[PDB]
Amino acid sequence: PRFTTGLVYDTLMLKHQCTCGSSSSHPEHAGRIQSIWSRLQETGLRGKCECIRGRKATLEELQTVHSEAHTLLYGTNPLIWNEVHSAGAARLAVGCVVELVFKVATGELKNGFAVVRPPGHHAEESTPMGFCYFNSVAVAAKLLQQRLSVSKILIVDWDVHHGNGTQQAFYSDPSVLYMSLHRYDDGNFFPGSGAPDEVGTGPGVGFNVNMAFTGGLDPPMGDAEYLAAFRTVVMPIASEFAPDVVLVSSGFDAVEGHPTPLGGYNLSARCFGYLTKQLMGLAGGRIVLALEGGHDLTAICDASEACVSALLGNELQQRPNANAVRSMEKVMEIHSKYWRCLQRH
Ligand SMILES: Cc1ncc(-c2ccc([C@H](C(=O)NO)c3ccccc3F)cc2)cn1
Ligand code: NA
Ligand SMILES: [Zn+2]
Ligand SMILES: [Zn+2]
Repeated sequence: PRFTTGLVYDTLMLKHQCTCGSSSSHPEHAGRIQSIWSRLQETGLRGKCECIRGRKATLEELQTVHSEAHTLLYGTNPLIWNEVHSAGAARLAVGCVVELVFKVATGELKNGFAVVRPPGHHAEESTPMGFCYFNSVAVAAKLLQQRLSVSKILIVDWDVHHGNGTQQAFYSDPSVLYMSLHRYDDGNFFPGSGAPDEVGTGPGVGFNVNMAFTGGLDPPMGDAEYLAAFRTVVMPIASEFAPDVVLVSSGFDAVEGHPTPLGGYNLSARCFGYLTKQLMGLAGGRIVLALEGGHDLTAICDASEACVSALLGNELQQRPNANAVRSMEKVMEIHSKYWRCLQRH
């Protein structure tokens, strides 16, 4: 298989759909991945990528993160939740991510983008929430640990909501660095978790980084604020950690056009191209992006285009607001205790 960008998609993930078939009444809908896929087709980006076949995760693979009971309950269906197809679709999302992750980790592909639903980052050990059932990215990381002896994994979560599930999965593990940029507003946004002072536990202390933006939408966060977060917090810590593989929980709901509580921020789709490019400089370019949140179809299609374009190696000022500066300072202050690059902050 050609050493280029990988894509994974599967039409059976469209069948995690309520029988009413409405986008309106359920914002995590089939049209999210359908629209991204055709956008990558239309722009000729699919033709420059290796499109790999996906599969269902085994119950055993799901049990690297979730309890047996949870994997039986949402991973099998004897006689939104589609009573026929959701169990299969949720398993497909995990297995598609896993397949792409391994091809990149082994050197078979350069990098990749997983066009998957339902999303994963809110799913805890025994609890689904936020339209997530199994944590696809966490399962893929665990499998890298158990089947490829990957010593250091960076998980970057740039979905605008905190990935409570992923934080839980690796909270005591120093070999996985979980790094979330999210709207936090002192605990008063969705889900409500992800404080800057949650740094990990036991051997994992210092290896959970919550880049929690606080101060609400006054003014709302934008390109300059995320670029500054990347320059002052994300990349210094990510570089010092020196990961062997990068996984990105890539929600696009920070993009302009997501009203609160689905978003509230003013990132441009282009900015995600620039963030992707910055993460590609780590881990010998071994990076996989998996779709998490993001609702508005033009926003997520634009941001996907810019990420996949950046992954292929193509190409395409302002001070950060006082709320953002205060937020970054709170994080740097906490993490000065654990990271040499922030010792003097
Ligand atoms: C009161 C209240 N406020 C917010 C939510 C909520 C927001 C986002 C997601 C989710 C997400 O983005 N998680 O990061 C999502 C949405 C749409 C499409 C896809 C999604 F993943 C799930 C739940 C629930 N309840
Ligand atoms: Na960790
Ligand atoms: Zn319905
Ligand atoms: Zn989200």
